[PDB]
Formats: sequence, C-alpha cells, structure tokens
Amino acid sequence: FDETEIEDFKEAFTVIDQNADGIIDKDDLRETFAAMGRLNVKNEELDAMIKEASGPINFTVFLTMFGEKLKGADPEDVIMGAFKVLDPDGKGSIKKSFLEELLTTGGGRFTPEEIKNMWAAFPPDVAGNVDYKNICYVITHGEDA
Amino acid sequence: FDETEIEDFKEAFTVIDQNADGIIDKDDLRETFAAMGRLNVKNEELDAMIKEASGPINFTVFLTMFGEKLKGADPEDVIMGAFKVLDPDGKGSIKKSFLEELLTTGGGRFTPEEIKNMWAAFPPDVAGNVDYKNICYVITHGEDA
Amino acid sequence: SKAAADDFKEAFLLFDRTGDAKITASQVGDIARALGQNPTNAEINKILGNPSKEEMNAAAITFEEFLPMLQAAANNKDQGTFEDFVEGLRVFDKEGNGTVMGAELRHVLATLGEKMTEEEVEELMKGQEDSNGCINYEAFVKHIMSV
Repeated sequence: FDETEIEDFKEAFTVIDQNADGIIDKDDLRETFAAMGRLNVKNEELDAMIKEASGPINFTVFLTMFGEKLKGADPEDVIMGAFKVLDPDGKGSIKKSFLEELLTTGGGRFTPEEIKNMWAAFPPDVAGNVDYKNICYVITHGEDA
Repeated sequence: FDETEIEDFKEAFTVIDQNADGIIDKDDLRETFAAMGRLNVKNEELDAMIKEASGPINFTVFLTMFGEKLKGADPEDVIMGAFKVLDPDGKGSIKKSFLEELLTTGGGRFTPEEIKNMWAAFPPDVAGNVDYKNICYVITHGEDA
Repeated sequence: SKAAADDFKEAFLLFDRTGDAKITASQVGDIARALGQNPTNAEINKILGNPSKEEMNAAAITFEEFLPMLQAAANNKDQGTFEDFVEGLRVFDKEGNGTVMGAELRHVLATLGEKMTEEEVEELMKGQEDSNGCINYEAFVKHIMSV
C-alpha cells in the first residue's frame, strides 16, 4: 500500500461515512447508495458488507478488509512497467499468443482456463495481448470505462 | 536547520507530549501511538526510543537527537535546486545511466552498490533518474506517498 | 619546493575515490590540469611510456610518483603564450574582427589533432557564442584563460 492509495481509501471512507464520526454504519452505506441513485438498495446487501468485518467499520478495519481482498493489487504504473518489459521496443501492443504462452510457461497462475477468463471480459485486444493499458486501467479501477 | 523545520519539530513534540509539560515520557509515546491506531505497541519499543537519549526528552534533547541522525537532511527546495541544475533545460526527468555515472564519478557517496539501493525502494523513474521530485518528497518525508 | 605547496596533496585526496591515497595513471592527466598545468595529452602519454609505464593495464599511484611527474610537467608552462592563441584564430577567419563561425570551431576542436568530444566543445562555447553563429574569440580566449 503506497500512501496515496491509502489517502484514496481515506477519501472513500469519508464519502461513505456521512455522519463523519469515523465509523461507517449501515445507515451510512444506505445513504451513500441512495445518493448514487440506489433507491432500492436492500438491507441484506448492507448486512452482507457488515458481515465481512468482525467489528465496526472504522478506518483501520476498512483498510484491513481491503488489504485482505487486494493481496495482489497492483497500481497502474507498475502494471505498465511490466508491460513495457514485455514490449521492450515500446509503443506496440503485444501478441495474443505470446501472452498466452508466456503466462502458462512461466507460472501456474498463467495456466490456460484462466487465460480464457482473461479474454472474457477483458476484451480481444486486451485478451489477445495487443492493446495494452486499458487492462491496467480496469485492474486498478474495475468495470468498463 | 531552518526555523520552519524547527517549528515543525516543535509541533511534533507537542503532539507526542500529550501531558504538555515539556518532557516526552514513555506514557506520552504509548498514548500517541494508541491515538494513531497502535493498540499493540510494546514497551520495548518505547524503551528503545528512550535509550537513544541520555536524559529526558525535552525540546532541546529531541532537537539534538534528530540533528545527530539527520546530519545530511535536505529540504525539498534545495533537492529540487540541485535537480534543476542536473536538468538545466527544465521539465525533463534525467536519465538513469546519467545519474549512475555522475554519482560514481564525482564522489565516493555515489559508488554503485549504493546506487542499487537507491533504485530499490525509490522506484524505477526515481532510481533511473527520469522522474524527479517524488524522491525529494520521500527524502523529506519518508514512506510511499 | 614547498614554496612547499601542501594543497597539491590535499587535492590528491579529493581525486582519489577510494581514500587509500593513490591516484590511477588515467587520472594524472586531468589532475595536472587541475593543479594549474596544461601538458598536452600526447606529452602525458609519452612521458608515461617513456618510463615503461603502461596506461593500458590497471594502475595505482602513490603521491611519491605523482609529485615528481607534476614537477616535470611544470617546466613546460612556458609554452602557454596567449599571443599565439589569439593569432591562430585570427588567421582562421577573414576580415578585421575576431569571429569564428560556430561550426568551424566546433568541428576543428573535435577532429583536428587531439580529439575533444563534442560534449566538451559545446561546454566551451556555451555563453560566448550567441545566436548569430559568430564566436568572438577575443573574449572567448580571455574566458578560456580565466580558468
């Protein structure tokens, strides 16, 4: 965890903790979702978020919960560092079959089935290994941009 | 020591000295760490901080202890002064191999092994000598920002 | 002689990167220049070889060899006459005003005789040549003899 990433989680903690007392309760979760447009947010969704913690969601409990789910989270500059080492001549997005072979043949984390899931929402270019960069974006901030 | 840096150490001395009597004892160290989130701060850590002084931690004993550990501490404006003289055309971060050659070939403090340790937490850009400025930040205030 | 100038020994401690009080034979050319002596690089080369000293293999030094080599180079400072430096460049360009066209002096200083790198040539013209492309060598040789 770099310090600017921890400051981003402190700003997200303050936007969900609308009572500003330092502990995100279930009313803060529901009022942050209602301010984003969720008028139908069920109480069972709020209870499942609170069921991931053993205590009240203060800043260090929110940081330890996000730490334990993001144990391989990598910032965009280090993902582009590794993709610039995979394309060491610069500019070009690397081939689809080169990333499939190098993921498998180096590591067990790069096994195929997982490579079909990589192509599956990370579209073609991304999946193929040709573009580059959009995948670093969606690994640090999810969903389609 | 510039006077605003000494006023920053006076403000840090007042935040760790929560009894406000002018001497930071072991209870002040433990209650400042507990107010930052350290519920498990051992007494041996507090004893190792007090073992760096020959007497009670008043303001001049805290200033002399920090002076003797920071005998080459440089403010961010003087580090950016020297990096603007290394990049005299402005804007550009200087090359990795140029900083490795100029550190070694001018001084013994710029020897290589030390240059591998510079690249090692000061990441690539910083290490390489291309970016600039983030290294001035972390030399005046440590850890990842 | 001492006049025993003990600051030559203090400058040897500023050029020795290991702190063992020895200076390699490849640094001796540039340190004779930094002590106020301008021996040409062929002269520094000859003397070395003259004494069956090979600058091709690892070298160390001792102050006891560097002191007499600086004292053997110090007699040759009578070759530094500024009349011939300004008259050399006065024969290098037409008309009665001391101006070399930029690229004439840069290509001559890099390729004629003892090769100076184009990085060092740009560092010696920086400030004395303006954007007209004309180097005034009356002030240029004055500032080169100021160091």
